[PDB]
Amino acid sequence: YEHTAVMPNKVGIPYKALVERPGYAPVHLQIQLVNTRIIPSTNLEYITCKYKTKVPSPVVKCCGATQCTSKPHPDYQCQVFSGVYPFMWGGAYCFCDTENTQMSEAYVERSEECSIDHAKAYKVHTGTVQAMVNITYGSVSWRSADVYVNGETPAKIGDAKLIIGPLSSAWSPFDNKVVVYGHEVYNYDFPEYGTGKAGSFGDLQSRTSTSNDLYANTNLKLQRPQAGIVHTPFTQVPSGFERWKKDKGAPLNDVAPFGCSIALEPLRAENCAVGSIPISIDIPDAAFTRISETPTVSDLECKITECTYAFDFGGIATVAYKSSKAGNCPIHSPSGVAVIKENDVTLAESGSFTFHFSTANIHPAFKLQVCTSAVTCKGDCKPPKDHIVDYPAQHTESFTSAISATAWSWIKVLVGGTSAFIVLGLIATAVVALVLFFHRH
Amino acid sequence: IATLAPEPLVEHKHRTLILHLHPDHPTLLTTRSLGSDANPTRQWIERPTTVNFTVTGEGLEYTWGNHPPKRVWAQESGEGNPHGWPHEVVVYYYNRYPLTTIIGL
Repeated sequence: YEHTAVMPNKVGIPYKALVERPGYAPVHLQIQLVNTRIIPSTNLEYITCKYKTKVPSPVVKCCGATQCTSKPHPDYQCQVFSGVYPFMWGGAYCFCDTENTQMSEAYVERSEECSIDHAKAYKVHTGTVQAMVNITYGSVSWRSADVYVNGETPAKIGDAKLIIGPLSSAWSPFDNKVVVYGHEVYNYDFPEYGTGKAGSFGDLQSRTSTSNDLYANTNLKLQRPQAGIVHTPFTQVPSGFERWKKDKGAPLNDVAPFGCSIALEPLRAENCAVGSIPISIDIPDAAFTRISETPTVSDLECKITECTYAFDFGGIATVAYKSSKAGNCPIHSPSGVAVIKENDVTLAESGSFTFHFSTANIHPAFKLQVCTSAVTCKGDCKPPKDHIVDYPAQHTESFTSAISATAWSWIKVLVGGTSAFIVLGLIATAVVALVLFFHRH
Repeated sequence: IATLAPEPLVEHKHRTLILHLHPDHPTLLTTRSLGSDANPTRQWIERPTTVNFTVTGEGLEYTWGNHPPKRVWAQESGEGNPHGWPHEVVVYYYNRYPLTTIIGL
């Protein structure tokens, strides 16, 4: 047989459904999600890290002049300073006064911490969504294997093929450009490897951590050495990667809506709760027994003994039956008012059992089916005294959940007497029209 | 090894979580809501302060210090009672739906 329905996109709450093959005993089916990972497709454009400017030894040809070529180096610098007359240890360097030459070249390269901490720049594109489901049906125990969340690919769990339908929302928490620094990801724009504004993020850009081509503009400017010493000074703006580490805002795993938890190694966005997921499960024909070997109940009367508004299993109801024979048969409430904690019950000849439920209604008018037979339950509920708890709701809050019997009485008094007032005006209008017509002829 | 903050004193009111924080170092406290909008707060606590956070039925998640994050959900307790005189029915639905009964009356 095949049972198709739609489940909500919530993780810790199982979805209970009762398949109904006529002529066979019903089978209680329970589908529970474990994970929900939205995995986009990324490509790595470039990385970035703090630089380390290295200075070669300057040449001192100090009777004459020297010139340089243009070596291929990121942010390479040349200068010639004339008439320096330096003073090393053990006297002055050379005899020629007031005409000298010092080169003092410089060159920018990446540091040795770039292997440990760096920021990876990614462009994302919408990709696969997959999830892990824990399932059971009938007497089969819990067996789990992960599926693909698209309405095409079936997955064999146990002996039943499950086709998890597409999500109703196309929402993904990643913008088109993300930065992955260490443990957390961000939503930040790139200069796209061509430009670098020397102080914000792309002062140093490298395509791979071991790559040989480097982009570097750090405004490296050479400076004249002073007072007759051999050293090479320079001035440059600080690294923007070190500045980005100070000013970075909150990461994406702290501002994500719908309670998404962001993981890293395939760049998942795990356990979001948005939309709904349709299902379609093909159940094997060997899991159905004939109805002549199962209990069948009649004369059902349902009484609710205690009900509580809270979203904990505080609702209790006992019903009275008289089955045809002893055995086990499941229970289920198909309406959206209350969920049922129990899966199956053990029966006898003319006994009574109790089940625990959970509802968000003041007056639960739900019905439940036991042993392919339905019975309507009614009662009143009281609010709880706890204000904040640390578990999610088991039920679903509707629109007319909070309206009580006294509030319905005041609405019907208001609506009923308003229309009765305005109809009496319409009745009395048509009454004097007849007696004015009857005056003439 | 990084320092661990002292535990806050949590106090519960109707749709409000109150946190009494007594740190000894400048400590980061970041919260978010588990609904369709995150509405995120982020602040460094240096002196002993108290902060009140509004928790709806969707949830709230707060991280304090180097502790693991904790999630809290708000129930439907309320203040009035729905059965009774009209000065009690109106009060109960105002504490539950504060805007809908203003334009509903």
